[PDB]
Amino acid sequence: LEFEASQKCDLVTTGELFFRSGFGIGMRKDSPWKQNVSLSILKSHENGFMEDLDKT
Amino acid sequence: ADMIVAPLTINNERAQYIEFSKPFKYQGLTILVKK
Amino acid sequence: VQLQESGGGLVQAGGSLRLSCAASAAAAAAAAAGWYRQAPGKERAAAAAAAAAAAAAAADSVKGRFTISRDNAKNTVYLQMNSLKPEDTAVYYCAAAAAAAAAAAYWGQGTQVTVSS
Amino acid sequence: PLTETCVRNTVPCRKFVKINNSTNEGMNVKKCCKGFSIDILKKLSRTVKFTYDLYLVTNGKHGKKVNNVWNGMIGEVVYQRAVMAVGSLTINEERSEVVDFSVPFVETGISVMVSRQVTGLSDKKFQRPHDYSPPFRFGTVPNGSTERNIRNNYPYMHQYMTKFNQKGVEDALVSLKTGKLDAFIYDAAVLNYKAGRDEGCKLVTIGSGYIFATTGYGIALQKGSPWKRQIDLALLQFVGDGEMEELETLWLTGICH
Ligand SMILES: *[C@@H]1O[C@H](CO)[C@@H](O[C@@H]2O[C@H](CO)[C@@H](O)[C@H](O)[C@H]2NC(C)=O)[C@H](O)[C@H]1NC(C)=O
Ligand SMILES: *[C@@H]1O[C@H](CO)[C@@H](O)[C@H](O)[C@H]1NC(C)=O
Repeated sequence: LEFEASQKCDLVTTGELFFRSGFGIGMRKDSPWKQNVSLSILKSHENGFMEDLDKT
Repeated sequence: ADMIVAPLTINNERAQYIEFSKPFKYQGLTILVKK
Repeated sequence: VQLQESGGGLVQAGGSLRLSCAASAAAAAAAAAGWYRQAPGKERAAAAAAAAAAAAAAADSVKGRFTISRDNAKNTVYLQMNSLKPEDTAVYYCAAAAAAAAAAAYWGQGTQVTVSS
Repeated sequence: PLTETCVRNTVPCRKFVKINNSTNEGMNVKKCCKGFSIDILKKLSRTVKFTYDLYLVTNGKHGKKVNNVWNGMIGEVVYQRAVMAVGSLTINEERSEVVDFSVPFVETGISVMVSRQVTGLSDKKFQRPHDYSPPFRFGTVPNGSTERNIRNNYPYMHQYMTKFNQKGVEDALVSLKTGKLDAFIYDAAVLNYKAGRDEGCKLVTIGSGYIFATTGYGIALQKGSPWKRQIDLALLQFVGDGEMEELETLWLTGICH
């Protein structure tokens, strides 16, 4: 909604966030990929490529 | 399939079966009005 | 409380030994037992541990050379060590902590283990 | 001292001491402790049926992996000192390498605090102190979590930070107020609090709550323990029930808000 309001003008959002959550990838239980993907995503976030893509 | 890469919210109803790990972008809830 | 360590000697490289530390107490179920090593010129280092629950942690440095065991019936923890290397030459120590007490760091006289050709 | 205890809704905890002048003895003195992070487990352990005791830290503040050895709560857990570990703990790449972490419950990161003139980590002012004006200073508490992260990307700033290192927290803020420093760097989850419960609202964070390297706070447990599934599911459940907001309000007040 924030991005849509930024792009499509004349629309505004009212009120502060009344909830907290997070977005994330999902895998089927007991899958091998989970440990490494979780380990690597943190390193990527620390590096800043995720931060750089945001402004883009 | 064996993975999902989409803006998925993490909640109790999903955490029972599929293990979502290490959130990469935090977000909340808002409301839209015309102005 | 007071403990007592023993089991050292001289053994050729690749050999084995059985070190042991023991103490007297009526509550012996609940004590962390840890092994410490301190060579000349180096700080004291952890080697092996045993938890109250019954889990075993081994240091990655010399992992696989030795093994730990505790007897709940008899108040003694003995360390079985195998495949000796010259890097292990030091004086090993035993210790306990928690379940009451204060001034918590307990150190025996010391047992020197020598590995050489 | 009215009854040698403290009021209900507070958990006792056995703080160690380094004795008096190290002459002898050293008394394990019972002194109850409270706060935010402790309150969450008190309500948490009413649905998982725990029995618990607390004892505070001995040496260091958080921890650092130096000379291939650890000390701190992270050092405590890796050597099985306690199955659980709570408090102010920061999730990061190095920490998760050796010990597992749960799902975070509060968002945070790093930020800068100044008195009463720059844009952030790319600001040209932070790049080099070779400007016309005399050099200014940084807070950057050593032996921390940010410092290891700060070393990772670009070094030349940190060697500048080596010359001037602050101590504690309260000691840093007064030094900024007097004018000994000019740019305090630390994690945002506490700087917003200190700026809030303050006098005159003279201290603020740059921008509209600008944040760098967003990160979460959580509870770390021993690797491979069966507690993992239960502690994760229960912690997520309270978030849905609208409990974090209520507990946040009591211990996160806004005077400048
Ligand atoms: C997670 O990733 C690491 C990346 O190093 C894997 O470690 C490698 O695993 C392969 C086979 O699984 C070995 O051939 C390599 O020698 C390992 N590398 C090192 C440096 O030891 C690890 O196996 C992966 N695990 C899972 C579950 O995906
Ligand atoms: C911080 O690091 C310095 C490095 O020399 C050390 O002397 C000091 O004791 C440390 N302080 C801590 C860990 O609180």
